[PDB]
Amino acid sequence: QTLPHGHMQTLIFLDLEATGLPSSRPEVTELCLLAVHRCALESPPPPPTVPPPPRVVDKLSLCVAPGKACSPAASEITGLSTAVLAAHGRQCFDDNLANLLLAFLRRQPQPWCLVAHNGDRYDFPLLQAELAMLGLTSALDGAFCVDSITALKALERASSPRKSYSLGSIYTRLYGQSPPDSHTAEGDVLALLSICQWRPQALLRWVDAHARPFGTIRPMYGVTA
Amino acid sequence: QTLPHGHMQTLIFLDLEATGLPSSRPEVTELCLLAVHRCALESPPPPPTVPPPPRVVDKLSLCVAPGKACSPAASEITGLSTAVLAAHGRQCFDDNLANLLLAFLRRQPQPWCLVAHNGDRYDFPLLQAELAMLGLTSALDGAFCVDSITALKALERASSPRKSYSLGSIYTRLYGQSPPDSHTAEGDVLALLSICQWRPQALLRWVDAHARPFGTIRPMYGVTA
Repeated sequence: QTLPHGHMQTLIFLDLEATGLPSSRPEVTELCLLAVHRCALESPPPPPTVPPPPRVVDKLSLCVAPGKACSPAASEITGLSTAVLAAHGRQCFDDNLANLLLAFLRRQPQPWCLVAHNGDRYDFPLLQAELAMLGLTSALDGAFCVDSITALKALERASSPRKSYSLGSIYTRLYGQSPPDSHTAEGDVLALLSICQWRPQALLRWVDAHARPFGTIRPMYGVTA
Repeated sequence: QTLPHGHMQTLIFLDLEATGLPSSRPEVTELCLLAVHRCALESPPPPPTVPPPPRVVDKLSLCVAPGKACSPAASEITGLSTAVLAAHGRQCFDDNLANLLLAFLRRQPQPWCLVAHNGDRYDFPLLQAELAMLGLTSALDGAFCVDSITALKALERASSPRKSYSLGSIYTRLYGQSPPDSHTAEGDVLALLSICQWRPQALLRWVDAHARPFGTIRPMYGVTA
């Protein structure tokens, strides 16, 4: 099927930062969602330069207090530590946060498609795990999702030694400069948006064909329901 | 009283963009909230350069479909028009949006203080008016608010022909460069944050003394309750 779930109407670019690797039972420290209606990517289009983001976007960036320490590597990479987060009064991943995320999604036309780089192995199962610990094991079931590593592999294969498909590797290969020297969830989402604007119509075709119901993502840890 | 309502814990920088001037019964087209815990401004500190934003911030930026046309001047300034907003599937100012705003505020330690440039004459009464049309005439009553025009007038008077206190005028006077060439609610909030970081401890003293309960803001139009 070219449209198993119809055309995705809104792409919600997502990044989660957390306390450590999956084997550590990590907890979210920061999240960013950037919602872009598909029409911002419905465009007919020398080495390219970074495109500007669409004018009409919705953005949500939040810091979150985990119930455990960040690993030294995580704090090095993200600039967040549990003491830093506590000094700023950050709250845990709770029911109010889940309601905020859903209310943000409800501002967007459906179908919704979350887009995250390495989402299938990290961001999506982690988000499912945090919701599972709250017993909100179906809260995001209305959403679809795709992993942009898989997408960009497909787009680059159709477009043309093995390449890396890390976010930074793709961005620098496409645009000849490194993504803005930022270490935030928002920075990662903005860089992902830029890579998704490289071949935007081809991206939308791939997304429509591969969109996966979020309820089929198994949680990284915690209960399934 | 130096602390009529205690120390404000979180400053939520706010900008609203809308369809026209107050005399036109305007409706919101875009909003941005940027929440910064006060500790990011509790710092002892040649011509200065623009300071970087704090690492730990929460951000929400949303576009909104008004129930009427934008004025030509408004669309010129903001890049938004009702057709553009409709093409991106934007939703009106509704109950879900009000709930989203409140859930965002509930991520922040209280007391909350909204900070908006010209807020007393524009952003605060307009936000009250939109909530009033939904019958949510006390939804934000827990918040306090201050107008940064009044604040910066006070700070510059203590620090040193008449000056303009428009956002751009203050920013260029303090930092010797114009605020990033952006025409978005988020851009205005980021520029306001930068000006509030000029004399941050003095700003916090002024804010604590002048914080005003949001429920005392009369709506620009609509019912009072």
